[PDB]
Amino acid sequence: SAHLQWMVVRNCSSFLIKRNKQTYSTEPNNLKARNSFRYNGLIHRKTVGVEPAADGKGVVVVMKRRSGQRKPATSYVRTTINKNARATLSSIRHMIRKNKYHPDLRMAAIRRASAILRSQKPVM
Amino acid sequence: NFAELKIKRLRKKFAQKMLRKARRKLIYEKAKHYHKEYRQMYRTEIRMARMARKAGNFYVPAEPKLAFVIRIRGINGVSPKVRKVLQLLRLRQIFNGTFVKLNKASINMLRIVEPYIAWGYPNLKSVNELIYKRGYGKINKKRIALTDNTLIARSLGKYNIICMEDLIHEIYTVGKHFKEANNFLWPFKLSSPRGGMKKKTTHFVEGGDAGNREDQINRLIRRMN
Amino acid sequence: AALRPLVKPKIVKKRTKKFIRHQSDRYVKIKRNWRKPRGIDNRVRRRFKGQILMPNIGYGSNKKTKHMLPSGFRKFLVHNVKELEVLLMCNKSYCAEIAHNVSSKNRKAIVERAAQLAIRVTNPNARL
Amino acid sequence: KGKPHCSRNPVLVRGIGRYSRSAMYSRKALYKRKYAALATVTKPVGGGTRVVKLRKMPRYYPTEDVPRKLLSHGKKPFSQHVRKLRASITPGTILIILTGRHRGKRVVFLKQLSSGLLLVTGPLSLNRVPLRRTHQKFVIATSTKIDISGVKIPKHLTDAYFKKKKKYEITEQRKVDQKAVDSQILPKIKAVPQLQGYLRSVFALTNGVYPHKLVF
Amino acid sequence: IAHPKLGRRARARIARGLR
Amino acid sequence: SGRLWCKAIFAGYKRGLRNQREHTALLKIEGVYARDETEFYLGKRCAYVYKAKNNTVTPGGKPNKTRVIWGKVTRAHGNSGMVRAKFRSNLPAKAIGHRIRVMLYPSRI
RNA sequence: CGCGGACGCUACGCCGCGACGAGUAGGAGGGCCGCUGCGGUGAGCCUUGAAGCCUAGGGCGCGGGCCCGGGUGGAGCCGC
RNA sequence: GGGACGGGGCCACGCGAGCGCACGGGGUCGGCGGCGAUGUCGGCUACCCACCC
Ligand SMILES: [Mg+2]
Ligand SMILES: [Mg+2]
Ligand SMILES: [Mg+2]
Ligand SMILES: [Mg+2]
Ligand SMILES: [Mg+2]
Ligand SMILES: [Mg+2]
Repeated sequence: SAHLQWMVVRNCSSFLIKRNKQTYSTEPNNLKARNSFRYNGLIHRKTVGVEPAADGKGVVVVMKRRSGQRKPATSYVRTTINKNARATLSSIRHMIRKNKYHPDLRMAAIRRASAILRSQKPVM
Repeated sequence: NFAELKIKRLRKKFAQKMLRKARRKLIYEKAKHYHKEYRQMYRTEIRMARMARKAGNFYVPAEPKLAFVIRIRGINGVSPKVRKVLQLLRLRQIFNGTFVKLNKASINMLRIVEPYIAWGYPNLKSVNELIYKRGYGKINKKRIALTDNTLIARSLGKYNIICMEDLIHEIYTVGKHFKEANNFLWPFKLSSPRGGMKKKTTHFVEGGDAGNREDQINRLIRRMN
Repeated sequence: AALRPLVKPKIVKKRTKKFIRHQSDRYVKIKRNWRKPRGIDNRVRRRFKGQILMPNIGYGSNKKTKHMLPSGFRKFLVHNVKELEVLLMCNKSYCAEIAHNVSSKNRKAIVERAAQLAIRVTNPNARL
Repeated sequence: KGKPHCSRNPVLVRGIGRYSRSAMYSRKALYKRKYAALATVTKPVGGGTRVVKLRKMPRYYPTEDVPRKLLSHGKKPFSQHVRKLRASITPGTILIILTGRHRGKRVVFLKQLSSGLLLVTGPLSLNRVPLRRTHQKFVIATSTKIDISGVKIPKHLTDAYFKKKKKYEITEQRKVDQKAVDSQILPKIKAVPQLQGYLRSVFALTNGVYPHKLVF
Repeated sequence: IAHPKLGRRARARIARGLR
Repeated sequence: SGRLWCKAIFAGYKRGLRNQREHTALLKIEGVYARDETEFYLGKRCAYVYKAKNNTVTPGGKPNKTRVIWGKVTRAHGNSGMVRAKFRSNLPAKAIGHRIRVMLYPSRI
C-alpha cells in the first residue's frame, strides 16, 4: 500500500541521498526532489512528472493511469508540449485542475516547467 | 438559500458588539464608585482626631492589615528553618516582594526572619505602580502578563473580580477573596535600589535597612520600583 | 555582476577564533585539537581568570544563519552531471562544490551545463 | 454632500479632548439626527470579434517567492512628518556655519524650508556665501538679530531648486535671485555700526577660550 | 445587563430604542 | 582658518581595579573642572587622528598618509569633569596621554 | 459576463508559549566525529593523474573534525 | 417651595450607511551625499612585531 511502504522507503532506498546535513532524492517522477510523503512518485496511484524533451526543445509530461497499476509497461503515459510560454502553463494548470488529479502538485509543476523554459533558451 | 444564513451570522456579530459595550460601561462605573470610597476612607481617619482634639482626648487609629515584604539577603549560608519560611512566602531570589495580610499568626512568622527582610505598610500609590508596571499573572504554571481584563476574568470570574480596579480594592481593603488574588500574582521582580542601601545586615533602628519601617517603605519602592 | 542570493541577512557570530589544547605550544607532540582536560590541580577546567576559555554550547549559532557562506549560499557536494538535475528547483539557496578527484575533461561539460540552469559553482576555474 | 464643519471640541493635551461625550452629545445635537431604515474587454477586427483580457497571467515564475510581511501602524514616509525648530532661531538672526567648505563664516538666516533644512544666505559681497541650504543641527546661534519683515522673498525658490541634478557652471538665475535679495537685505546690515566687518571675519578658538565659559 | 443569559431582552429593547 | 575643535587628553579605559573593559574610554577636557559644567559636552562627536606609513584616501582630497577613528560622547563620569566616550572600534594602548579631538557641532544651543 | 486562489507535513516532522543552566568520583543519553574490514547499493570517481604528504591559499561546525583551490607524487579509492 | 434674574458636570438624553486622524496586537523612509584601474577600496580569521590588563 502507501503508508506501509513509506514506513519502509523513508530511510533505506537507493534513490536517496544524504550529505552536508541535507537530504535529496532522485526519483524519476519527482519535483522539488526532496524526500517527503507527498512528492514521492512510486507509491501513489496518481503521479505527476515533468521532464525535458528528448530532443533539444520541448517539455514532456509523464502521467499515470489507474487501470493497470501492477503493469509497469502501460501504467504511465507521456505527452509532449512544444509551444510558447503561456499556453503550456495553462495546459498544465488544466491537466492538474480540471480533472481533480492530485491538485497539491500544481504550483510546483508549474515552477519546474517555467524553469525548463527558462533553461532551454539560447544563452548569451 | 444563502440569503438568511448571512443575516444569521450577523446577529451573532452584533450581540457581542453590544456585549463589549455593556462591559465597558460597567468597569467605568465600578471604578467611579471606588474613587468615591477612597476619599471617604481617608478623610474620616482625620476627622476623628480633630474632634478628639477639640475636647482633649486622643484618637488611636486601628492597626493596619497589610504589609509589604521584601527580601534583601542572599541564597548562600541560610538557616534551614528560615529557608522553609522564605519558601512559604514564595521568596526565592533576592529582591522579591510580596503582599501579606496581617494577623497574630503571621507576625510571629515574620519575626523569625528579621535579618533577611525589610517590610512595611504601603501607601495607595505604590500599589498602582506595582500592579500596572511589574505585575505579571500566573496562568497554568506559567507567567503571562496583564494587558487586558479578560486575562483576569478567566481565573477570577467566580469571585466577581472582572477587572484590575476590583483587585486593587481587594488588596487595599482586604476583602474576603484575598487568597485567590494573591496566590495568582506571581512574585514581583524588582530591580536594584538606586542610590544605595545604608547597610544590609543590621536593623533599621540603628541605621540599617532590615526590620520594620512602617511608612518608609514607600521610600524604597519609589527607589526600586 | 554575479548570481544574487534570495535574501542577504546580516551574519553575526559569537566567536571568531579557534580553541587550542592547553599547553599546546610548549610541546610539538601536542596537536592543536581540542581535548577536554581532566585534571584536579588544573586552572582551565575550574575557570580561573585570564586563562584559555572552553567550548560550551552557548557559542552556538542561530538556526537561520547556520552553515551559510558569506555570499549567502549553502554548500552541496557534487561528483557528476546527473546530480545537478537536483538543483534546478532549489536554486537560489544552495551551491555546488565540485569534488577533488574529478578530472579536467569533465569540468568543462559540468560548468557549461551549470550555466544554463543558472546554478552557482564555487570553483569554476579550478584546473584549466 | 453637506459641508465639512470643523472639529467641535478643541484639543487640551495631545490626545485628550476638553469635552466629554455628554456635553458633546448635546453640542452635536444628536437629539434631532435620528437614523432608521472590467477584466473582460471585447474588440472588433477589420474571423469574428475577440475578447481580450486585462492584467493577464504570468509567463515565468521564479523557483521561490518571499512571504508577505506584517502591518505596523505608526510609520510614515519622510514627506509626511512633522517639522520642528529650536527655541532661539528666528528669521533675521546671525549664525555661525561650521562644517562646509565655508568653515566658520558668520552668516544670516532667512527661513525654514518644508524639508527641514535652512536657507542661509550671506551677502556675497562680504563673506562670499550666497543663498545656500544648510542644516539646523550643525549651526550655532549667535544672539544678534536684524529686522526682516520688510522683504519680498520670491516664491519659486524651494528645495526643488537647490536639489542636485545628476564640471559645473553657475546658472544666471542664481545670480539673479542672489542680487535681488542682497539688494534689500544689505542696507539693513550696513546701517548697524561695526557689522560689515563682523559678518566678514571668522570664528576660531585660541588659548584661554573655553566654549562652556563664553555665552554666545 | 452584563451576563448574557438574563439581559438579552434588555439589550433587545435598547436596540428597539436606538434606531 | 583657525582651530574649530577642542582639546582632549585620553586618560584610561573604564576599568575597575583587576579587570578592564575597553569599550568605554575616558577623557579629560581642559577648561572644565566639575560635573556641573559637563552638560555642554553631551552627544558631541569626538575623534582621534593618527598617521601611518601607506597612503590612504581622504574625502575631498588626494590620498594622504593620515587616518582617523571617529566616535561619540555618551555620559559623565566622576564629580570632577571626567567623561566617558564610545568609539566605534576600541582604541589602542599607544595613545595613553596623546591628543584626540572633540568637535562641537551636534549643538543644543 | 471571465475559467482564477503563495509557503507547507523527511509525523522519528514543523510551529508557538514559560520557567531554568555551577559541578569532581560517579550514572545515562545523542553523535550527518573518526579507523580497519563484509554483505547490499550509488549505470560513483580514476594515468586529460587515485592514495599519501606539504602549505603566509579560501571557508564551515559549540566542538570531535571535514571540505575546497594551489604544489609534489605515479595506481588504485570513497559516500550512503 | 425656590428664595421672584440662575456657572459647571452627568458612558443621562437584536442588521443605519459611508470617509479620516491615531502615544493603538515588537521599525520604516513612497529620504539624501561625496569616492573609485597600476593606485587604490574591501577580507574579522591565518603570519611576524609593539601596547594597555
Ligand atoms: Mg556569606
Ligand atoms: Mg548614578
Ligand atoms: Mg582538588
Ligand atoms: Mg550545568
Ligand atoms: Mg607552517
Ligand atoms: Mg608502480
